[PDB]
Amino acid sequence: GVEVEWLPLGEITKYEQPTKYLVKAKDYHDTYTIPVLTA
DNA sequence: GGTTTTTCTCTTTTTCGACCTCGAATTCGATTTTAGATTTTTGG
Repeated sequence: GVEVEWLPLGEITKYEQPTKYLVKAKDYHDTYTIPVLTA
């Protein structure tokens, strides 16, 4: 790297809130297939 | 009258209590800008 510049984050970054979910249904066993990914 | 056996309590274990208690994770209402429109006022 010959020329280095620090830049602010939100200048080059699109932030968006989640698309609306109702994913709290009655059974979501391993027979199903989506990856439910949390912290 | 004495000895032995059985039982009862007291000493020590031991196993339960529509629980409970710490880490991890977090959905709805409360509240705010912006999009936008409509109405009113001022200027030409």
